[PDB]
Amino acid sequence: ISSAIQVGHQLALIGDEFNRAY
Amino acid sequence: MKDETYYIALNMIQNYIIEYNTNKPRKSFVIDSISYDVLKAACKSVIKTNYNEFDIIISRNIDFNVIVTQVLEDKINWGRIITIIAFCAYYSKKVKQDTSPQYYDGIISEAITDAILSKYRSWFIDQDYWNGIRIYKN
Repeated sequence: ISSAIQVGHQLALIGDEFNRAY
Repeated sequence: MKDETYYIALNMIQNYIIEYNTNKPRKSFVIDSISYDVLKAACKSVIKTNYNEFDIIISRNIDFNVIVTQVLEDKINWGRIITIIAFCAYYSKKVKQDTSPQYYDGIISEAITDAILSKYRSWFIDQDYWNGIRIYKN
C-alpha cells in the first residue's frame, strides 16, 4: 500500500466495511 | 471531563483490553454485560479477519494515539469504534513489556475514550452509551 495512505484511513475502511458485512 | 459518561466509556474499553491481554473474563466488572459480549465478539471477528494487516501496521514507527484520532477526525460509527478497540487490544498485547506485566491498558483505553468523547459525547449518549453497539449482536 502506498505510504501516502494514512494508517487511521486504513482502519476506517476496515470499520466501514465491518458495518456493511454485519 | 471525567464524569459518568467518561467512566461508562473507559470502564468498558479497559476491561475488554484487560480480558484480551490476560485471557480472564472481565464481563462481570462492567455494567452492560450484554453489550460487552457484543463488543468482545465483534473485536474477535475484526482481529481474526485482519491480524496480518495489523501486523504490518504495527511493524512501523507508529503512535497509536495518532492512529485513533485519525479514524475519528471527521466521523464516528460503531464499526470504527469496534475497529479502534480491536486494533488497540491487539497492539497492547504485542507491545507488552517482557519484564513487567505492563500492556499499557491505561494509556490506550484513556486515549480511545478521549478520542470518542472529545468530539462525539452527544452522539455516544444518544446511542444510550454502549447499547447502540447491539446492532452487531451476531
